[PDB]
Amino acid sequence: APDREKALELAMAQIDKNFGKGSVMRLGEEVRQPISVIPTGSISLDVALGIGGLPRGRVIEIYGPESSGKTTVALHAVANAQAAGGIAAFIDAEHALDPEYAKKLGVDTDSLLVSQPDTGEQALEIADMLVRSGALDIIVIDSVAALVPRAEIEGEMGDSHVGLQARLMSQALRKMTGALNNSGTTAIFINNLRSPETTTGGKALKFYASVRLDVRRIETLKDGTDAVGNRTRVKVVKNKVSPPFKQAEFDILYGQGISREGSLIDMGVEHGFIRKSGSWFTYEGEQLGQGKENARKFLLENTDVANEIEKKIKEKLGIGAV
Repeated sequence: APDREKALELAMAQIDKNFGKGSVMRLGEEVRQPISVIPTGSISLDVALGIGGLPRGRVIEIYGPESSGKTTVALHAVANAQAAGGIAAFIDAEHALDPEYAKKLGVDTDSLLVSQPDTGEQALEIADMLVRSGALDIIVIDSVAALVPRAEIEGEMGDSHVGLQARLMSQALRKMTGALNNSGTTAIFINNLRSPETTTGGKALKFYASVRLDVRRIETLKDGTDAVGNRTRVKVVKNKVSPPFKQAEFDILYGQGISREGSLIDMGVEHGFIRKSGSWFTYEGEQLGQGKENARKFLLENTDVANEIEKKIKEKLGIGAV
């Protein structure tokens, strides 16, 4: 009577229906559920997600050490959502945001909503109120660690030494998520790994997020013998709308955001559109230059190339079909 694949597909189906799509899936699976997404500003990270970017109406945690690029991604995500005529809101509690860099990544600052809360409670509550207005495409909370409870921001004591901040974020996500789904607003929580969890309240975030990114800094782009930028690496540790555990890498130059040409050169190579013999890069017989940089330059300048590549690369994988 037993046919494992028959008995298995049935199980899996019941599981997905009991808890949602993505409750369980084969890793080698190829999701054909083109959810609505927000381009991460990183082609590789957009493929790594399996859907083309951050899914909408979802909680997204972007954790990592300081300076790893978490914010840059976040900002790009906002820019892209704005271009699709979406409205964005930034719950600030670090007071770090630089709007100039913001615009450079293509963000329309003047039209951005910014709030700088008085307490963790407030910050989340202000965020929730905005969310259920269903007018937001995306909303970014700058620091999860900064959502310190009002009982601690105040002179409160060495007595009620509780786990307060943690449940402060648990009850907050418990009610915000639902709204977020109706609203279709993507919530990106920026988590700075520097309290006993990923930054105190990221203990629930681990369970409430449909997607979790592990941003990390891995290299320092040099070109010759000097500073040009840093290569970041992201790992999709959690993905409830596509097979998780995928990885992506991209360059972010000083004062610049995620380098397009960089991505192009990277993804072109592995995908054999751009042949990279040792040192020297070449595209369709054309001389790109030796050293990832000269290639980035070459591309940055010969915009007609690098556009056919983007094309070629965009085709092979897929950008908008269904």
